[PDB]
Amino acid sequence: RGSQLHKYYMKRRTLLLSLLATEIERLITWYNPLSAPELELDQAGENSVANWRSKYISLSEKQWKDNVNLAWSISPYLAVQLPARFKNTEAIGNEVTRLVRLDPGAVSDVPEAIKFLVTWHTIDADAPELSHVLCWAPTDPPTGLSYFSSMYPPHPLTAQYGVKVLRSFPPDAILFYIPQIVQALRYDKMGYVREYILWAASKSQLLAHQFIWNMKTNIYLDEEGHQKDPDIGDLLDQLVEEITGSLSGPAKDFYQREFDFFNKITNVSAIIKPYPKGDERKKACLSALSEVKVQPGCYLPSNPEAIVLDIDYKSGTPMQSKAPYLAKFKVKRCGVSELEKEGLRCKISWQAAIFKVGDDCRQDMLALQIIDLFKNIFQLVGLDLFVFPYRVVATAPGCGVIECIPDCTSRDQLGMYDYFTRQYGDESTLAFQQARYNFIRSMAAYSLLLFLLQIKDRHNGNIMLDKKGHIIHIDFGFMFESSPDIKLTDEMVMIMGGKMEATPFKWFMEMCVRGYLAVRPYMDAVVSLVTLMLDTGLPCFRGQTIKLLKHRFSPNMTEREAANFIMKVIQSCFL
Amino acid sequence: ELGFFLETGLQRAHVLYFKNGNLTRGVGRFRELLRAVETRTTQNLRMTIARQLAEILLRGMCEQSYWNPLEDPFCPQENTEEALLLLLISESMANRDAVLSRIPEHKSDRLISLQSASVVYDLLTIALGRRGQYEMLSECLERAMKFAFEEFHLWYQFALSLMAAGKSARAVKVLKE
Repeated sequence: RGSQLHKYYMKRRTLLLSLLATEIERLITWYNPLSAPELELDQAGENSVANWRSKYISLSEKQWKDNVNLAWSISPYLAVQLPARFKNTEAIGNEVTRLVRLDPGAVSDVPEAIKFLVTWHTIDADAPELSHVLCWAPTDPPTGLSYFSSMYPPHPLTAQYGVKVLRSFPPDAILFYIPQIVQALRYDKMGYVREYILWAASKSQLLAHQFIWNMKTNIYLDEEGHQKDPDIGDLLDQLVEEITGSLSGPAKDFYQREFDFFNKITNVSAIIKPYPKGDERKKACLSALSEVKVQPGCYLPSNPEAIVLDIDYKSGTPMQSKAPYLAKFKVKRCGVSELEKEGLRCKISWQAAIFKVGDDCRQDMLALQIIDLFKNIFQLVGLDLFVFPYRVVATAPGCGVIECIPDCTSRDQLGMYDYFTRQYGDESTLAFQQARYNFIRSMAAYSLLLFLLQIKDRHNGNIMLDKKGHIIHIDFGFMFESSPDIKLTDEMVMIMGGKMEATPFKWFMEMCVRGYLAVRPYMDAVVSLVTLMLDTGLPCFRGQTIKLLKHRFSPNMTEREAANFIMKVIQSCFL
Repeated sequence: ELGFFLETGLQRAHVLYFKNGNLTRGVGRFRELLRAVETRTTQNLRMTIARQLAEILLRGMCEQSYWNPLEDPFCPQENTEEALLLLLISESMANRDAVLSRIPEHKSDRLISLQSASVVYDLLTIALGRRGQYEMLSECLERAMKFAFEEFHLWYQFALSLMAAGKSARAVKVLKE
């Protein structure tokens, strides 16, 4: 039959042409970030490709809902992946949702297919049928916790799916994701979250310690503590009482040893508090440090992947500003499972720690988590940036332990062009160029990070310049609502080549554009993480942050237009 | 409001009926009691009497020893039809008193609810299996699947029903679990 085959081939030819045009456009966009007319390609076919792009972008809502039908006729997986290749029309999503809701057994590819089914209705909260989610595969943890947030109404099947996906990971991931699990208890209408918490705590040990620290810290509201949380304080305290005591034996011995050691090292600052600032405080703290005894087998909670060996008895030093004090511990790193074996049975470096009393240490945790996620993304893709995730832990209301980078050289307490020249020689040597490269590597990453996270009120005291040449930002306390979007003075602009037409400026621009393009597609995880913490009533969360954060990612735009937008933002961020 | 001995006076009559062998008068009085229009105070009574009537009708006599409720030896014509109707109404207005597996501190009410669900679905299965109708049975267990969280019986029965109906992949997945 002639006509049958004629249409049968023509339709698929058109679909393939459209898909190939989109792929070619995306690839050539990633090729060179800037327009760069000097770096061109074949001219003949590009005009035809662009004309076909306009022709297929000029169609209407009809004859566009049938391409989804044709794709589903070919194969369900292609239809599922169709909306990812962005087409500026919402009808594709609705049609795909209808098709998958008609029969969901065909697709069982875990990551993206469930999001077309899990929402029968976002807030309407009706029709509990055909929801046989028991067949699906586990997803990433952040997506699973969204079913306990303030977005979806409670439902048993989603809770079972969430506990199933959370019950299939090694302890390291949940140890990373701990601060959100406890906060998720606010919406625990059922008993699933609490029983999972007891099950996990009875399974391993370090996660139980992190538990006990977190519900000990977060039970109250203020740093000093004069009003408790009216919502979840009571059952929080009940859980704290219940979890401990049930364990016994060597676990009990380890718990007693570690907690007694931590209390004996914590009360030292309070003991030396009465002494005023001066040499007398130094002598008192040194005598206390000499008084400090160490029981072998303990560990530093900020780094649960190491075993402490000894201390430097003459290093006790408070900082200017409350008695926050510094210490130096020589430790050895072994691992995690080996640490568990050592704890139950009961190379080498030196680290500096800062103990602080009288301030909050939670927004820093959230920022550190986001930074670590960004670094992992960049490492996976295969780029060359640099950030440092210094560890920070909160152990009691107002009480925090901050890990410090050894050999710290703060820029402000240490003219940048003059120092660069006199320290690393003339422009024609090797160390100068290496320092410049490291400077650019750190600067691009941190500029992108600060633009994304909207951290304001920055000064010259929050910057630390290591010996290699990298730059490190600190004091992210004011964030998301508190206070020129990108800091750019003249000294680094001079150092980077003398002009914006210098080659290092082009390197900086291309690296920033590529980083933004790589980091764009994880807004869902970012939004889930920020929304789970939204409720805690920090001086930053005022309610409207979600919409602004979602808009700043540019979610409804193509690659070339996003690159144009980011380049325009960077250009306008110069004075 | 809520007395104490009126229900005793109502119930000991059928207790004596069915303990002295007066099966015909007992089932007739059960039927007439069911004929009363339900109010907000008789739902549990009609629960109990309907369950007992379904049991005794299913395991008490053959088909050739039954007649319509209006007559005397929607209008049902055979015993399993009225039993099915009774089971549907009972489960339909029972499904709204569930406990939905919270277990914060209490369990006993959850155990009683699980027992009632297990027995009602057991009667549904024994009623529908003999007549070779498996599609509606499979859909019934699929709807019922909400309660169970770590219970072997419902998973086993659902897998068996799915595998005996024609569908295979879902049966394979449930069998793996």
